[PDB]
Amino acid sequence: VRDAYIAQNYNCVYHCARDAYCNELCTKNGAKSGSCPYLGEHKFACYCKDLPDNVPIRVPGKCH
Ligand SMILES: [Cl-]
Repeated sequence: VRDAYIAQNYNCVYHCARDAYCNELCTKNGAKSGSCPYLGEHKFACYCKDLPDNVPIRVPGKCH
């Protein structure tokens, strides 16, 4: 388990404005919770806590 910015194809984050959207997204993917931090390694993106190891996450590289 780990905390991280969840990703969609291909190596892209889920952009957001509200924590509620991210919490729903993260928990539906097996995480404990989720939020929409404004600043961070990836701005305005969903951040999940206690996410299952098999869920795709954002890694170094360009979203495509
Ligand atoms: Cl996903």
